[PDB]
Amino acid sequence: TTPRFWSTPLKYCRWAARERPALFFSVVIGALGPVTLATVPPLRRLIGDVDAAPIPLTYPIPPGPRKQLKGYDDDTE
Amino acid sequence: MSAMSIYIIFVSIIAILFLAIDLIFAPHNPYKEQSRSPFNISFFIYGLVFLLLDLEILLLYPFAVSEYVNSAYGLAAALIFIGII
Amino acid sequence: TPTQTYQFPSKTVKTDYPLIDNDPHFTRVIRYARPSDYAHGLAAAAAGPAALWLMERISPSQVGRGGFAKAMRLAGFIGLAGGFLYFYQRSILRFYGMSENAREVEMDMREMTDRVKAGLPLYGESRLSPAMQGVAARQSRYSALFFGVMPWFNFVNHNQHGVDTAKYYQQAERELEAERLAREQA
Amino acid sequence: ASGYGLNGGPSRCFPFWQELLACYVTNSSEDNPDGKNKCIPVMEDYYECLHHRKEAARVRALQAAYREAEAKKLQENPPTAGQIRNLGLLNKEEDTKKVHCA
Amino acid sequence: MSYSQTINSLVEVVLVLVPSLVGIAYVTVGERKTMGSMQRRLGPNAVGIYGLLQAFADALKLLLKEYVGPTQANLVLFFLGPVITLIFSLLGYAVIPYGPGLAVNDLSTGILYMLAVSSLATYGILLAGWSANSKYAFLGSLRSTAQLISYELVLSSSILLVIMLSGSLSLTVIVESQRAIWYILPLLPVFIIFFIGSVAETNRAPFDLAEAESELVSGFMTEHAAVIFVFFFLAEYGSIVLMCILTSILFLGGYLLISLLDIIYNNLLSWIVIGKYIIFIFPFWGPVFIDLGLYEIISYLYNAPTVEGSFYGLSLGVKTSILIFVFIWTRASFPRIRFDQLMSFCWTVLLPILFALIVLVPCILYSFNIFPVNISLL
Amino acid sequence: NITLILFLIGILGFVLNRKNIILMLISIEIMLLSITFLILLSSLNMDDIIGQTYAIYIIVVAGAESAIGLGILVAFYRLRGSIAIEY
Amino acid sequence: SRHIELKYPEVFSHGSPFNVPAGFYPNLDHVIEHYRKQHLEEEERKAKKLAAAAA
Amino acid sequence: MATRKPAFNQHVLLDTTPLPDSIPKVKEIGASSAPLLSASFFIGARCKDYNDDYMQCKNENPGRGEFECLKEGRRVTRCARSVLKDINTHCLEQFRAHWQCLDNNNQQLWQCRPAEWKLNKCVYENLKLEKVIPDQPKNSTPVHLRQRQIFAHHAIPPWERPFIPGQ
Amino acid sequence: PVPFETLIPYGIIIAMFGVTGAGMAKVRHMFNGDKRHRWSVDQWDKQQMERDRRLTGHLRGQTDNPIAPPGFEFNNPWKVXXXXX
Amino acid sequence: WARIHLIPLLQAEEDRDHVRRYLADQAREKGLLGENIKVYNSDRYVRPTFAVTPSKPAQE
Amino acid sequence: SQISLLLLKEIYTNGSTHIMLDILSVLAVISGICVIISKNPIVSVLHLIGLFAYVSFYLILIGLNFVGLSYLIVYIGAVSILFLFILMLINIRTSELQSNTSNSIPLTILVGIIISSFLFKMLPYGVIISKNDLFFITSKIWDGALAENNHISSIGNIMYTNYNVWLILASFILLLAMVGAIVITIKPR
Ligand SMILES: CCCCCCCCCCCCO[C@@H]1O[C@H](CO)[C@@H](O[C@H]2O[C@H](CO)[C@@H](O)[C@H](O)[C@H]2O)[C@H](O)[C@H]1O
Ligand SMILES: CCCCCCCCCCCCO[C@@H]1O[C@H](CO)[C@@H](O[C@H]2O[C@H](CO)[C@@H](O)[C@H](O)[C@H]2O)[C@H](O)[C@H]1O
Ligand SMILES: CCCCCCCCCCCCO[C@@H]1O[C@H](CO)[C@@H](O[C@H]2O[C@H](CO)[C@@H](O)[C@H](O)[C@H]2O)[C@H](O)[C@H]1O
Ligand SMILES: CCCCCCCCCCCCO[C@@H]1O[C@H](CO)[C@@H](O[C@H]2O[C@H](CO)[C@@H](O)[C@H](O)[C@H]2O)[C@H](O)[C@H]1O
Repeated sequence: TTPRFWSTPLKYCRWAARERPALFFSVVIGALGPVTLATVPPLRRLIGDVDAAPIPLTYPIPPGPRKQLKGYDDDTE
Repeated sequence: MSAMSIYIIFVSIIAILFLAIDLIFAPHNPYKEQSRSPFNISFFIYGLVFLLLDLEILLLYPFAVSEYVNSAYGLAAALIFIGII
Repeated sequence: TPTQTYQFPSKTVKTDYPLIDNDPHFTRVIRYARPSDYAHGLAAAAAGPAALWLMERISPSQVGRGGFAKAMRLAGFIGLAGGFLYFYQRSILRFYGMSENAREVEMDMREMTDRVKAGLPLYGESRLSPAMQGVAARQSRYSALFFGVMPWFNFVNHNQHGVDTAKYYQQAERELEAERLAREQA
Repeated sequence: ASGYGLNGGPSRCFPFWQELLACYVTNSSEDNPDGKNKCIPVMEDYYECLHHRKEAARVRALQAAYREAEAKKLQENPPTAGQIRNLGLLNKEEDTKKVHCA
Repeated sequence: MSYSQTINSLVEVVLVLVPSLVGIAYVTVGERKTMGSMQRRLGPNAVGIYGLLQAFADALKLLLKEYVGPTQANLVLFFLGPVITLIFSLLGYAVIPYGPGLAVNDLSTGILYMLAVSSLATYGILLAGWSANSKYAFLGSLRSTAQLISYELVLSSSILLVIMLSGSLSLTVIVESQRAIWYILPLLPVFIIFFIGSVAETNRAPFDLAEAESELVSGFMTEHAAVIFVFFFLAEYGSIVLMCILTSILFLGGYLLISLLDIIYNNLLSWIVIGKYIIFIFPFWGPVFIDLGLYEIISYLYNAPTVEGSFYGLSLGVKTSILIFVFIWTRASFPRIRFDQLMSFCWTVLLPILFALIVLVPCILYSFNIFPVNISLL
Repeated sequence: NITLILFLIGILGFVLNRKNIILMLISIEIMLLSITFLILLSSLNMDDIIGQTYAIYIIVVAGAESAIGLGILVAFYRLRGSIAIEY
Repeated sequence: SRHIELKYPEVFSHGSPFNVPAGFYPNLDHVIEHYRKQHLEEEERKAKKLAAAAA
Repeated sequence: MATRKPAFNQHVLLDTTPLPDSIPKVKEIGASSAPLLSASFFIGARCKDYNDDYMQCKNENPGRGEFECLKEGRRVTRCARSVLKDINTHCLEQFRAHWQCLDNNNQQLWQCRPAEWKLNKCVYENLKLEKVIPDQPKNSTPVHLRQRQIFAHHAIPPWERPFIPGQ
Repeated sequence: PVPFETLIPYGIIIAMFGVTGAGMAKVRHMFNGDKRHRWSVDQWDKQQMERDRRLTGHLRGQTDNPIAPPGFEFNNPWKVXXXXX
Repeated sequence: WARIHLIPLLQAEEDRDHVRRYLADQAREKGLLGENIKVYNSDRYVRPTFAVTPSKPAQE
Repeated sequence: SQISLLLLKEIYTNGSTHIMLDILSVLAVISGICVIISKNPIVSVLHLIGLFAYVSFYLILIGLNFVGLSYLIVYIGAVSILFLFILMLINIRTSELQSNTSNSIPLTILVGIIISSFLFKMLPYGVIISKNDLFFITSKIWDGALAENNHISSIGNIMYTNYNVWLILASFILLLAMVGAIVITIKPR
């Protein structure tokens, strides 16, 4: 009566959607996460939705030698 | 003092008082006057499957409050950890 | 020249051949695989399913009607699994210097120099943080060596690969100076 | 030693550990047996940072000197807590002068 | 700080506990009045002018009742047992915010606090059922404990999905994050699972058949122990109210009122300094609002600390009350579910869906660059 | 110092136990709560998060031994009908 | 051997990247020059070995 | 003293001993927490070089940077004193309007935009300084300039306009 | 018809939630110096309030003066504890 | 970015205070015990973990 | 002239008494004593639920909320519940578990001295840090307080990336405790 996945793959999927809905659509939703990772991000870069730069979580020290400032000295105090 | 401390003591006072009305005001009569059956194994399974899954979800709560730093690399590891359990 | 080609402390392993990369990206590992690598992976992959069928004929399991078909599926997945790991591990040991890699040193030198002259980052651009790039790199450096216990693959564009990248820049400079003279000559 | 602290930042005694790792790796090899003898004082500082025994010993004598050095000298007028709590405040100049004995 | 901390500590604790206790008393009157309108009868309408004293007489009657429970071989357990069940009922209210930061304890791990106090509920259903002496009833207290632990996984695993969106376990931050949208809208199926899980967690009908079957097998020799005690009734009603406030904190606005002051800004464009306040709308005219009498007074009262706090708590109250209705409506609408069937619902339907959504949600938040920052913002 | 005392309690549960295989189950967990508790208090002292994490993984392995331990004790009781040790 | 060679010399790159106070991390270019010399010497040995034995 | 968060602190230890005369003295910044946030973007428009030099000197000299970087710190507290001095000289009303707003708004910047925009108007006119937030996304309006703030507790009236430098 | 009697208890609960939020917002207002209270306070916000106390004496006090008053240099509070560390 | 433009001023004030109390404690020791005891074998400044305190608080 | 060092109390941003730690130590000890002396295994597990609570509060009191709350959720929440199930279903004759405890007093005396005298030397100085008494001192930092993280966010920043191998092993230990405990208890089908 109830089908067999490896004999009739499409026919099992209809029975499982109808007869085991919570179980079937659990595996469906779980697969959508792997799909959404694969699909939206490239399409986002196609439409020009650039990912935001990361926010600073430490003091942003610039690279290179020190600039040799002149100003705001003890005499100015 | 802190607020959390005064709050527990307050509830503790109220919980004692309802004892006091009962022990003071309710009447108190002094007169206060063996087999084996197998227990079902499903009771054990309820506690065990809870104990393990509850430990498993606990291990994911740090991920939800650290997502921005974890980013893609953290997601992949958490996906692997979610997949195994 | 970035004035710092060795930017991170890296482990030197005693091997018989030149190191191309501590941590090759997955596509570079695939892209450098020689056609023998494909024969060997397929050969190993078919072996687990064929070993299982061989055992059933010589020493039958006496199982019920559908049991062997179920087992054939599982032995088949393990064969595709072990077969791909062996194919990948065969290609990536030339990167590590643990296999004769004369061919891939030339293919590495050309591409990495062709990237320098194109202005490209030598190892590509990472969406991950410089700090997450350093975590990724420490996890995958020489990790195909632990494949029999744990599977890991590099899918991050970090710039920590264990090699002093002065040579790629040096060879780009010497190649640019060669082409410029030819254009000036004619 | 890990490099990760409670507040999301680095660990307090991680600089000492790297100062100890750098010493051992750049002064000791198989060519030189005693090169690791420069790591001894560097290792002491690492063990001090984690445990604080020598600082505890130092601040336990210095505190015993001061407490009986300020136990026998004459006291003129000890500033009350309320006076200290008004120190440096823009409308309590009188209290600050009393605190600093200027 | 302007006055002493202990005074401030005392006023906030009294301001939360006395309204909460009076409210937990009116949910009991309300559940008998609501079930009577749906059952075409009346609720209590005689003890007090509108039955508004029914909770009071019920509680004082039980307090004055004799208690004949076993005091032998367990004196502390009979007396000091249920008392702290009532403490574990009220200890969750100390993290409820009645406006931004307006909580007894503003806790960063506020969510993990209410997950700890909830796992202590299992002891107040386990231990009380340990007093009754009847073999089949004792196993019914274990089955009720089994229902609570299973539906706690439902709640904690589905609370996880809200934390992913907010980035924080602070109840204030979780509500403030909903200024963009209420979590019922994007996490619709998570909300329903949480509400269903929250009925099963409270042991409420239609998930109460395990504790229901005790009364049917009592026999002709022994009886129950929850008899003269109002504790396990205030522990029960207060856990229902608390599961309604937390359900509102997570999926409805919390204390967020949809502000109409934004709408009036968009519609109105004819600002007038003479106080006319003309509006550029089709039903508009030239209003005669009194600048000296009304506008000066109205503007000040809107910015008052008392008024704005009042609306934040009337919002949270209106939302908790709507959910209190949906618990009472659920008890009056369905028959009971058998224990094996509720167990199948939790373990083979609900939790599979939840673990499927635990995969999918962070995957979408990564795909649309929407992982929130987990530093103290908001 | 509390960590060492609570370790002794777990040890002494093994010293005074001739009949309780359940107290042997219990004292192993008291010993685990000492060692986790000691790791945690030293982590606060050194500003290290790895001590906190190591505590977490001790707590997770500790629960798993309880499942395996109470599961095996169930398998034993089914055929025995008693957890008692004749002595 | 009385000398230990780190199996993981990449612990010199360890440390939190957040809430870093200025001056907290040590200047470890003397370390990186050690490892640079080690990689260059080993590259030379093999170079000198499979090029002088390939003829 | 140690940077550890305290759990059972009940007392404060003050040292009235003065800094030695060898080290040049500097008048300290006297603005409170909310005045500093209002003037925060102005300060880093002007003192960024001094602010970055001070943090670089400390990075250059590990474990010894509280000492040996003392001249640079005095340079930062003079640059910031000149911004705080300049804002009071020209924008006192707009400045106090904004920082007193932030006092009652959890010092959250999105909660006082009408006051900030007016201060940005006055500081740009009077001191030619401009609030810039670095590395902001490119496909949308800057958050500090949006007519609508989603997380604001009170709505921004439409007639309150964001300050664009030049319109 | 609408059975407003059954609706009376619900209105009571809404009035109680209103009174808690009403009365708690005002006690905090006065406690914080007749200014709105702070909410999600981290280590930075707490230290910022401590320096506010240093300049004014009140944790919520605010002053825009460019120069700190004399004595400000020595009022920096170093906390002392007996046990935890 | 608003806390970054303030981090150097706030740190500079703390650093002067860390120098003040360290130089004061070194002097307080030289008079009290006659010399200095070295707790670390490096010139690094370690933020103190223990302090010398009076035996009594203010009367209050 | 006046004493340069000044000690005064903290009016509002104060903290907790250290007295509570000495109380919570005492009850933890007292609770632990009753675990290994109680006749009834039900009662011993209750004294265990008490001990786990006191240790949980001790940790919350010293700042370790997430793990202190984790102990609450995990031990009292779930482990002791599984212990209560089994102990309230197994038949227990409370006199067959009772052994002559008075004999083992001398061996309690002996092993208490030897373990205590050795292991205490192994502990570090910071743990045994608690008449001139040393006071611990703390001060503020600004560069390190830019974006402070709660302990659970700090654990999360590294739990899934840098030390993720520990997560793999733990996932497999929990997975083994699922399969193994199910396979040794239930009758299949
Ligand atoms: C925890 C806070 C401190 C405790 C507060 C509560 C104190 C409770 C004790 C005082 C009230 C005692 O309550 C009262 O007890 C006595 C004795 O048991 C009962 O007395 C009853 O039994 C006694 C037995 O000797 C008879 O002689 C007596 O005639 C009869 O009335 C009362 O029916 C009961 O109402
Ligand atoms: C009773 C004792 C039991 C001992 C159990 C362990 C025994 C281990 C035996 C295997 C030792 C290694 O055996 C080795 O296998 C690898 C497999 O690629 C091969 O080694 C080869 O590796 C790569 C190619 O892959 C070549 O570049 C390399 O030059 C060559 O050595 C050789 O076949 C053999 O040198
Ligand atoms: C104030 C703090 C708490 C102190 C104690 C307060 C009293 C607690 C018990 C009363 C609260 C309501 O409790 C609930 O009452 C209703 C009657 O209205 C009962 O309902 C019962 O009678 C109704 C009458 O129509 C039937 O439809 C229903 O089938 C039957 O079970 C419920 O069985 C009981 O659970
Ligand atoms: C997931 C986050 C959760 C946050 C909120 C957590 C709140 C936890 C509060 C626990 C308070 C006690 O919890 C509550 O106890 C009472 C008394 O034991 C139980 O109530 C029990 O006794 C009453 C009679 O008095 C019965 O009508 C009820 O059917 C029965 O189950 C409730 O079923 C339980 O929910």
